[PDB]
Amino acid sequence: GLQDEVMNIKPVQKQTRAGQRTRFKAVVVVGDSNGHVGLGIKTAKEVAGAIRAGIIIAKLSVIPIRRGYWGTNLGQPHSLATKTTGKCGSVTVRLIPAPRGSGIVASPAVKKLLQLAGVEDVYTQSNGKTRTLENTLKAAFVAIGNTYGFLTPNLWAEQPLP
RNA sequence: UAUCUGGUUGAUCCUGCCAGUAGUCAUAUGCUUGUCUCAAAGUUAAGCCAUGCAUGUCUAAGUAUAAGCAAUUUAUACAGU
Repeated sequence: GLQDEVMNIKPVQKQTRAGQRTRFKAVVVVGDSNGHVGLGIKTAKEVAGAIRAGIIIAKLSVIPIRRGYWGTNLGQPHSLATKTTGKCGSVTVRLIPAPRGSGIVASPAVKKLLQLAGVEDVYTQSNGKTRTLENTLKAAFVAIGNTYGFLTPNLWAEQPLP
């Protein structure tokens, strides 16, 4: 089921005549919890506009992930596949699958990517600068997925000819 | 298996130093001061030290205080070898 969960805003000050106006740069993470996530950021005048702008554009940039059973475990049960590192600016996000019962251990940016992907038991690490709007979230989205980042290892054999 | 924030700007992103968040100490100081168990308690002048105490024990190593000889002390059923 599609869950919209809001991360944060910054109040973006623009200098204009007589005084400043505001604009809001909103971050909303979409996900299914079965095995899809969604990245969306856009701006607007008000907070009420910016949230809706981040909601809709996240449903374009939908990423499948290999988690869960189809029949047999084609995705890893309640965890990520392998480990993946990924840079995006002066920012790195690193990942590791955990055993079951651990729960979702992560930074508050990457946490709502993982739980809305359905990924329960993981440890998650960032290093360096953490710039939450842009860099860590972009880095985590290119690290977590199937189209980006992870491969399972079944699809690795399916793609060549046996 | 490792999550950073604030301060150089009109604003932004880097570089970079500083300040703060944590855990710890034979502890010390301000303040308040109600208990217990366990553990610890001169880091400075290996500086100068009063007084009392920290090193003794055996008579089971011997003559063997009879036979013979001064004085004093202790023990007993009687000898007290």
